[PDB]
Amino acid sequence: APSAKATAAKKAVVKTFRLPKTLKLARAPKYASKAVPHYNRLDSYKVIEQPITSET
Amino acid sequence: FAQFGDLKEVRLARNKKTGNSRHYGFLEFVNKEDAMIAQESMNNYLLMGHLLQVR
Repeated sequence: APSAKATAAKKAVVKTFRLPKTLKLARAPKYASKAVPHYNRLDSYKVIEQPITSET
Repeated sequence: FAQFGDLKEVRLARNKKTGNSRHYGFLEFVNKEDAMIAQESMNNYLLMGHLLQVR
């Protein structure tokens, strides 16, 4: 027989997938593309253009 | 050497005058297969200070 204890001693001597939800960083640009904010495109005054004085 | 299996006899060559060993000795196993396996596994096994030699 090989004396399995000797074999153990010899061994000791010798020795559905899917895209994981990875962390996503939110946008944090170093600078704003249009830092200077734009004024109201359609303010209250611009909503009403001209009065209508038709007799009807 | 008992880890590999049962050891029958072990003796060490010591100086007659001083108790220190001569760094060599002999030992016998109850099975020839175990003895040859141990020799193969320790044929050139590196040890502290010097590589062990077994035949």
